[PDB]
Amino acid sequence: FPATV
Amino acid sequence: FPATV
Amino acid sequence: GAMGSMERASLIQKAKLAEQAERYEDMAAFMKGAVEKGEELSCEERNLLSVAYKNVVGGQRAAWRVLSSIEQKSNEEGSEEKGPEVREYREKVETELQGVCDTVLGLLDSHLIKEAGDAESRVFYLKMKGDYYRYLAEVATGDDKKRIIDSARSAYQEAMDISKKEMPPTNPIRLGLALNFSVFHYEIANSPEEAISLAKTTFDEAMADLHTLSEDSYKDSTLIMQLLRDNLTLWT
Amino acid sequence: GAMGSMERASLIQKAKLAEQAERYEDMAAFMKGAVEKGEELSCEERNLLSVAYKNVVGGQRAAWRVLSSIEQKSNEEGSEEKGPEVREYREKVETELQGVCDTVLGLLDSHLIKEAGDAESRVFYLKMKGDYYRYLAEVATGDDKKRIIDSARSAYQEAMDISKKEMPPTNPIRLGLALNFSVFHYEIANSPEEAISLAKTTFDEAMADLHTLSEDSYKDSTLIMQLLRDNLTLWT
Ligand SMILES: *CC(=O)Nc1ccc(-c2nc3ccccn3c2Nc2c(C)cc(O)cc2C)cc1
Ligand SMILES: *CC(=O)Nc1ccc(-c2nc3ccccn3c2Nc2c(C)cc(O)cc2C)cc1
Ligand SMILES: [Ca+2]
Ligand SMILES: [Ca+2]
Ligand SMILES: [Ca+2]
Ligand SMILES: [Ca+2]
Ligand SMILES: [Ca+2]
Ligand SMILES: [Ca+2]
Ligand SMILES: [Ca+2]
Ligand SMILES: [Ca+2]
Ligand SMILES: [Cl-]
Ligand SMILES: [Cl-]
Ligand SMILES: [Mg+2]
Ligand SMILES: [Mg+2]
Ligand SMILES: [Mg+2]
Ligand SMILES: [Mg+2]
Repeated sequence: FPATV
Repeated sequence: FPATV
Repeated sequence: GAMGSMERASLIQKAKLAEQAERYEDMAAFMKGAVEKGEELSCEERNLLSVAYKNVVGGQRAAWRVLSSIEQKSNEEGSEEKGPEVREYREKVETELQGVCDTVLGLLDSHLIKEAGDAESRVFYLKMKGDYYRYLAEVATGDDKKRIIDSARSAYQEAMDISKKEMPPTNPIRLGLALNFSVFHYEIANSPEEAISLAKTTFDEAMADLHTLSEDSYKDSTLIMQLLRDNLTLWT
Repeated sequence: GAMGSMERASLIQKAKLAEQAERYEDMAAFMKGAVEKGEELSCEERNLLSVAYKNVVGGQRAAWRVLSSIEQKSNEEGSEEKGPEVREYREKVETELQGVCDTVLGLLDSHLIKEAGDAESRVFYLKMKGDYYRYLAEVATGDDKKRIIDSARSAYQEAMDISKKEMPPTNPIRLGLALNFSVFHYEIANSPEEAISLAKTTFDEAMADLHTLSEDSYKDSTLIMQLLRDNLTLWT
């Protein structure tokens, strides 16, 4: 999965 | 802490 | 509400204790109670709210993905019929997840966003609105899926517009918003080119503004810039 | 009970799904429902029950320790008064932990232990009884602390007596029981010499019986033997 904050 | 199972 | 009898300051104090104890459900309940006192939240308090719910929904999303994968495998050719239990349990977790999202969106709508006038607060809350609609979109399969996606898009876009006008390109809130909206494009809106363009432009415009920053601000901004780079590396 | 309408087999199936999804509270609720159907549990089912509650109470114990440490520091000389919140929240977590222990002990008493006649099942359940009284003892500070400790001791001792008569010294249940009773001696009963003696004798008697085992049984037994060695290394 891609990075989120 | 010591090991328990 | 069960937190109605507890002082605002005590709820904040206990949210911080819950974080230390990795008790994120408790942390979220304390912060919900704090929001429902009706006063605006400080920067620190906004971040307590976000950390709490991010951790709760993060765990639900991870569980939902495990169960969805099992369910998908069950509907492949040659898979033995095991009954309704996988679907039921995936639905149970999904309903819980949707409930948490609805809770967060409810707090934002009643009345955090409408009282947020400073860019830092308003962008933060609109990013949250986009995020929690995005989580609803991840599990949506019905007649309202398009509307859920558009709700996420709209919230992110309003946040983007404010952030570009009112914040420097290195501002961590602005950077994190762009990171997440880029992921929305890639994973939800079937728009990988938009995702890549946004991540690249955001990274490059931040790079050009790093020279203005203190050592500590530089550290904060470059950390998020690396996440943009990580996604670009994954996608290209 | 909320699980009263769900089939036993469906509860077991969903406990396994919950484990895969790391949803241990759900797993425990499913297994409680399965126990309350009133039928005895198979080996696999007993292990599902234990895994679920071990994970739930394990998280509570970790949180309680964090909060207890903060509370202890607050009562040192020179510490600023912060009000009742640390104590309150530690008490909240403690009460939840005690509730889970009471739930497990309730299942054992109604009626898992009394229907368990085979050594493998009876020892397993009596070990569980000792363990959950031990967890109650960890947080006990009142008039009943001695009785709680004695309840743990008594359950462990009955399990030990059966295990020594009915199981080989390499049996994993026997080994795990001895490991945990040794920890009880060290951490709860203020009996480090007894703890060390038990761990050493258990290890040595298992070592002497390894020659009787298959490759797979050898792997299982040596894994637990290493835990005994690890504790001995910590304590000597
Ligand atoms: C006042 C305010 O909101 N300031 C703020 C909040 C959050 C961050 C932040 N710093 C780091 C470092 C590593 C990973 C994540 N984060 C965050 N998280 C967010 C970011 C980057 C952006 C938004 O919009 C929200 C959050 C929670 C820095 C400064
Ligand atoms: C039928 C039965 O109960 N058999 C059984 C249960 C549990 C184990 C076991 N194997 C391993 C390996 C590494 C760490 C822990 N464990 C366990 N756990 C237990 C042990 C060793 C002893 C007792 O009494 C209970 C448990 C849950 C092996 C065989
Ligand atoms: Ca088949
Ligand atoms: Ca089935
Ligand atoms: Ca659904
Ligand atoms: Ca305002
Ligand atoms: Ca002072
Ligand atoms: Ca206080
Ligand atoms: Ca208490
Ligand atoms: Ca029986
Ligand atoms: Cl279910
Ligand atoms: Cl509390
Ligand atoms: Mg007040
Ligand atoms: Mg644009
Ligand atoms: Mg039936
Ligand atoms: Mg003895």
